[PDB]
Amino acid sequence: GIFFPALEQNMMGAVLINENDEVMFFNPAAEKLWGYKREEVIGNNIDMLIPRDLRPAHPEYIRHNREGGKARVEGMSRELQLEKKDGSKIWTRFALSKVSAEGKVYYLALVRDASVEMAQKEQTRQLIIAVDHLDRPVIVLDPERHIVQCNRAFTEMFGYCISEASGMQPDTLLNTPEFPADNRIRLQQLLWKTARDQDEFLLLTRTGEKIWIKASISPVYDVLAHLQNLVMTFSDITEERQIRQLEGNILAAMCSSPPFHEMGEIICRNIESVLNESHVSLFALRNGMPIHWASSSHGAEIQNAQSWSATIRQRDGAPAGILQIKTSSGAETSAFIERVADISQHMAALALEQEKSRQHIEQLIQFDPMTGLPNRNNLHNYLDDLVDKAVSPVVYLIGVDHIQDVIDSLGYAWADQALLEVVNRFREKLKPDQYLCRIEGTQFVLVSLENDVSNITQIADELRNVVSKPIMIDDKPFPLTLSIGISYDLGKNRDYLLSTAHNAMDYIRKNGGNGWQFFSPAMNEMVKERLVLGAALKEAISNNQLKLVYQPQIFAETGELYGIEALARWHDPLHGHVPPSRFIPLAEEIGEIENIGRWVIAEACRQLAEWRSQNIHIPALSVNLSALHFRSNQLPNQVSDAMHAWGIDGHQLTVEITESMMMEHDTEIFKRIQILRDMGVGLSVDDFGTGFSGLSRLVSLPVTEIKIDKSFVDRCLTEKRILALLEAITSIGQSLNLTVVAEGVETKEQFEMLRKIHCRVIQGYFFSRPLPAEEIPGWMSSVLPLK
Amino acid sequence: GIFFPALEQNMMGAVLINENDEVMFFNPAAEKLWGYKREEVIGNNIDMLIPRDLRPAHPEYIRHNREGGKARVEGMSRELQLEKKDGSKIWTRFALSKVSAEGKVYYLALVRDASVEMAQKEQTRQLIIAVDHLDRPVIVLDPERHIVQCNRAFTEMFGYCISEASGMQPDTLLNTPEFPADNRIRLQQLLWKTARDQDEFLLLTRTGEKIWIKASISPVYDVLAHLQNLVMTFSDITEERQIRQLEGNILAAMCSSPPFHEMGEIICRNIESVLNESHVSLFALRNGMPIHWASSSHGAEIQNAQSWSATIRQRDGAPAGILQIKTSSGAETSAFIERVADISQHMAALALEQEKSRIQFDPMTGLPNRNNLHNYLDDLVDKAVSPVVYLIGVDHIQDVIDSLGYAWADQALLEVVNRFREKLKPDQYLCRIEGTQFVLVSLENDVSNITQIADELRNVVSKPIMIDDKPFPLTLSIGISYDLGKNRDYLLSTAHNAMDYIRKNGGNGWQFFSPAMNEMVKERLVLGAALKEAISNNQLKLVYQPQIFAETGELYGIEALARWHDPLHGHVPPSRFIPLAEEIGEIENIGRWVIAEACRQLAEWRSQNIHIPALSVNLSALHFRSNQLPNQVSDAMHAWGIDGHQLTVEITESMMMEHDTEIFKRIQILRDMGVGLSVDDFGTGFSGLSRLVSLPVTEIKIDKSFVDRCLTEKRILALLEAITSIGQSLNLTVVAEGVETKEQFEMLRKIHCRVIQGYFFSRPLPAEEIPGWMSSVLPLK
Ligand code: HEM
Ligand code: HEM
Repeated sequence: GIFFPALEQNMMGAVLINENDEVMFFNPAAEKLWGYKREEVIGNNIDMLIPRDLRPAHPEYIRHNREGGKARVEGMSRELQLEKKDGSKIWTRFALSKVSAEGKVYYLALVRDASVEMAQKEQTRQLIIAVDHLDRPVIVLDPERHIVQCNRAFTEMFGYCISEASGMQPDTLLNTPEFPADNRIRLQQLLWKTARDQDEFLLLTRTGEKIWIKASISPVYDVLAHLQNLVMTFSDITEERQIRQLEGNILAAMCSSPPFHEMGEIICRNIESVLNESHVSLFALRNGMPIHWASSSHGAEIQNAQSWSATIRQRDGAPAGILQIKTSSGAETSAFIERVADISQHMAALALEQEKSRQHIEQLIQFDPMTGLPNRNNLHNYLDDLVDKAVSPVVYLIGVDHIQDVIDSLGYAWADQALLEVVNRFREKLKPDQYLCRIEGTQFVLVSLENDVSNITQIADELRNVVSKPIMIDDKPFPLTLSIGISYDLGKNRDYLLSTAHNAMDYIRKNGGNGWQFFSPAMNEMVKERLVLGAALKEAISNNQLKLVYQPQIFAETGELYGIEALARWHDPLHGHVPPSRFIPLAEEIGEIENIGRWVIAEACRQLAEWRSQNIHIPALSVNLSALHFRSNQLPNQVSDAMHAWGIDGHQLTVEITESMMMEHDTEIFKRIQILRDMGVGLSVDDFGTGFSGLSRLVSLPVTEIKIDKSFVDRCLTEKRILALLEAITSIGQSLNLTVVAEGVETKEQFEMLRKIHCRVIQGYFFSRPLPAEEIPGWMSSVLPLK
Repeated sequence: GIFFPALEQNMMGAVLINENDEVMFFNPAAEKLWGYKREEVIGNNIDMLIPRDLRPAHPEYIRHNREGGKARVEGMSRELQLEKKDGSKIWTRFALSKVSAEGKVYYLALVRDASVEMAQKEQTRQLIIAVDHLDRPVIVLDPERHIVQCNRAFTEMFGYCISEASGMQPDTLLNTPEFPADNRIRLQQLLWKTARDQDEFLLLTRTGEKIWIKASISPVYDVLAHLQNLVMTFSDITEERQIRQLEGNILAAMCSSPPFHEMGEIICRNIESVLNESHVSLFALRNGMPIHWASSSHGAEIQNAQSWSATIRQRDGAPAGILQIKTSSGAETSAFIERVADISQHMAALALEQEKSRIQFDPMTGLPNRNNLHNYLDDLVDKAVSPVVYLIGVDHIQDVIDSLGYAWADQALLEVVNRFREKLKPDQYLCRIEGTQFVLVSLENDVSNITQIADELRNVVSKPIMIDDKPFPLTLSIGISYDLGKNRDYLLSTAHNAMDYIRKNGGNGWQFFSPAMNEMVKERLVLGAALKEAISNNQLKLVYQPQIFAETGELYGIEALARWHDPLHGHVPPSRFIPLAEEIGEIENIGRWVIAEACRQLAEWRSQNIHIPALSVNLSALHFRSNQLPNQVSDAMHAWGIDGHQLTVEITESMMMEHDTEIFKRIQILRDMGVGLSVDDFGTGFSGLSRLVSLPVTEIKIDKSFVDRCLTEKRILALLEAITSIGQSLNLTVVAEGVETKEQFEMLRKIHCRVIQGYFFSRPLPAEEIPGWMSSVLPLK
């Protein structure tokens, strides 16, 4: 038969199944398909050829095509996935037909492997999903200029599916508005133009409103240089204009640099304004976490809404935030979603970087633009550094009182003018170790490492006196007042210190101000007791209840007495004995040093006079003016008044200075001490001064004595070099005819040392502890010459 | 057999042709296809079925297949347009197979009604056509994140294509720079996002080019809601990032709110970066007419120049300025040019709006501000002070600015000010005028002090200004202005003029404005170099001054003073060139040389007359430094035959116990070597006296300042008496310098000064004739 060779040598797999669905034939094309050999399946049910997972459903097809023939249909051709003997489920073209071989109900199947063309179709699928995700809408036309094929982009842009857009004139599909009439003519011209061209038209949507499109026709020829295809493409000009203006406006608002959440708010406002029927909410990255940053007030739920993602990223690296927008389907094309998303995302990156930059700028702004004092950030840094150093500072909060009333009356033009000299006065009395800051408004924070109560009271008093002179503006007095809250405790944090200071400040201010106060006692009792001491001391000086002690000093080699040096002393009926080392600083603090000096010199004169009444007794008497902080305003009158009201021959009494008060500074005490010298008072010192100028000054008004200090004498045994220093000092003494005194001598050993070093007088316990004022006439004649 | 119905009754169109191309079989499906009858087609030429327009060549194709073999291809399949008997033409798929009967050559053609094939071929066309028409790269990724799709846009913009890129991960396919901003991780995860996402990358072409791209990935799920593919679009954001950089940077500028002109210049520079080899001009509407705002520093001629212009308008649409660009033809695309133009337009409009919208202390570092500087200079002018003004501009800041923005340009300036403060002297008024410019006002005017200050300030910034491990090297331009009687504004203007000159010339340097003193400093540097050469060729000398006891008139010792003579400059005294030595940094060498020569001449004098008692070198007047005492005394004494105990040295108390004190132990070891000392003041109280008597000084040198005026000032007469007495009390020798007259000599012999020196006995004598004087007139009793 002619059919035998044609059927045998064929490239399409042919199979036949009987009415019972059993196979009886195979060909090399079928063997290339599936993989089974002919003999493996000849005369067997089709089931094994059927896919293993499809066999359960195949009997349904068998019944449908055998009991009713699928409503009397012989067969058909379509695509099907074939499982090759290797197990691969390849795609192929199958065909079925009904055949009456042997007069029975047989079925003939044809198969052709279609893997390559299936792959081509898959490539089509990928590119079409891309075309859907292909920003600007595009459509294709045959030379007859009828839309043959389109995309999801054009479908979104003009509400026309491919089923609606197949094979018709582009305008007929896109019913254009009649006004103006030239729209149709121009679009037909561009439609049948064979060269690439672009123009502007005024199309009308499926659903309504006019739009102005920028239509673009372009050609594509073939190998034979004939029109093969055309592309008509466009996306927009109207919403593109909208978004260009949107970006302009959002840039303008962002340039206005509004706060972080307000920036989010403006972004939301504009994004809603354009893509209405949508919700917007941005997340900022803080501590690496997504925090709700902004959200539009239009949070009403909208049916059929799709979320759309975007990542706000800074100049480099990980995300800085998450942008996401939910939009109602059909509001605008997916391409326009992508477009607005890009602009919003990058604009948000700019906004967040702006926020971070302003954060850093504010952090680095730790100073003041008006006064110039370091500001609260610097103060916190400084206190934290002090705590780390483990040094306990004392924080003073100084608050101005009258400045608010000044603002209320005359205004800031006077308030700031007052604060200028307020801070100037602060800085004038500032000290090298101190640290000043301006936390806020009319409040200041002063910091010092001094922890003594006696020093704290002094610093507070200086600060309080800063306003001792009322502020003068245009000859108008302004008596401002200061409320001072101090705090100092061990182990507390800067936060506690500041809070406590502020509370103390408010308490004292509301109490009346013009004053200072410690933390709540705490040590306010330690201050009350010291105030008690001060009041008692003032009363004591007024009543003249003090005691003056006396201390002989004797020549080292003769044993004869050279003189006596006096020392102030105070015995209290209540508190008992209190030393100068404590009540002289207290005298300075309570402003009684002038008085104590007066009294000590007076009593010295009393004793000298009464003793001369008896006999020559005292050759010379010494009183330590330096140890009593004797100021410039005291010397001439305070000495001469007594020296003359009673009878003292000048050379009888002597005074002592520490050479620091002697350096010129601004007192020029030189003249006062010269007057004392003229009266005949001996001059005693402890050092020679800065250099040649110092020595020349010392010799110019020739001083009489030079007093080696106990600090040197006691450590003489420790250090031989100090012995050399003393040798030099005594040698200079002999050179200039200066009497060299030594203080704090204690034992026979130091006495022998000074003997060999030619000290020429000794004062200290080793010969007599300072004996009370009345034993002197007995001790002198009963112990001298203490040879 | 079933072989017959399998074809005869088959609904699949199949035809057979023999060696003569005669149709031997024609199925009813073939009848349905063509329109012929089986009895009419059987035994006839295949051409009858072949389309008439194609029939003539069909026999030729059959003959070629029969004769040439064509590699014995078994079969093939493709589509073609069929022509029916009635004349109607239709499109049909088909396939050919080679069959043989009776040992001859036969051909079998099978036909399919191409409906899905036709539609899908039409589509494939339309789709490739559409994508190609558009010029946006796009690719597709399988679930394994492997590219399985490309387009002409992707291949042209990336070089790669499916032929090479098929089935390979995007990161590997996409070369990237060496972690410039750690974008490797960005690419890696973006290629792993499980939802539609988008960011930006830098990728390098096959040639390698840092081009910027906007990756937007979008997932597409199958019908059953499973991730099927990931379609990604690379938008060419080279231009778009130009837009970005433009805004971002100028927005940052706007936030920093610089001067109007500075904003304009920022715009100029970055727009120029955007448009290569272009020119930019900016005008603004002032007083109702366009007046210059700014312009690009570039002003050279442009070949094939193209001019574009735009009117900057406010929100209301009214004009606000005129921007213009000149670009070289072919350098930039028109689309790019227009985009940069309009973005610049609107952004700069916002900048102008910010300008329209827009206290005696710097709120950032802590220096005064221009108002305070003006007040300070005014308060100096009213007192008639002629302040020397150093206007310091910190150059290379632009790298800091572009790297970390104005917020950190502030940090850089903070570091600059912090480094400057540590050296700022008292009586020096440092303020910050604006941005990157500081004003240091000083009172001292002597040119030597001015130059020293300038050098110190330039040096203190020697070390890089490190910020967050990014040591930006910043440089200093120091304009100097100074002129008697000139006001604050002129001083500032001229200082800025000199600063502008040195900045444009390169910076990292300092410059006077006034040319007279500008050449004066040049001559001063000439003198410095001359002395530098002179010391190196060691042409110097040392004049001596014998000094004698006041009792026997016998020689006590000889001083050694430096000297330098040049044929060009003539005599240049030490009093003048020693500070020049300080400036040039050769004081150490001068000290070395004076020491060496004193020792050598001592040895030479030993070789004939060893009687030379002692030699004294005035280190205090020579500005000796801390670390040179021990070495360059010991070296000289050992090298020469001098005994060390023969020469002494002189040092003042300030240098004795200030500027640290390791100098103290160095003088300890010097005394250990045994060199006698000679002190000036032994000041600073009892501690000073302790040092004095602990390090045997062996002599005290009363200077001319005191020796003179002795007959007049009673206070200094008393000082002299006291100090002579102190020396006599110790075992110290007292020296009186600069005695000039017989009455002064008589007074000094009264106060018992031991050794006298000065012109009253001997003007200094050169290296020779010292022996003549010493041997002729020694006992000048
Ligand atoms: C890889 C092997 C096979 C697969 C994947 C497969 C799959 C299918 C499926 C899913 C259907 C339902 C309708 C359609 O998709 O066309 C069908 C229909 C059918 N199948 Fe199969 N089948 C295979 C093998 C066969 C063979 C070789 C025959 C031989 C007769 C057969 C007999 C039938 C019949 C008679 C129908 C009725 C279809 C109609 O009348 O339109 N099956 N097949
Ligand atoms: C509408 C009907 C047909 C058309 C338009 C057509 C067209 C062509 C053309 C143009 C070629 C040249 C090779 C090529 O273009 O790839 C060709 C090849 C060939 N055709 Fe056809 N043909 C038709 C029907 C048939 C039929 C029914 C047969 C029966 C055997 C046949 C046998 C052949 C053979 C043997 C070749 C040689 C292939 C080769 O050498 O590569 N043609 N055909």
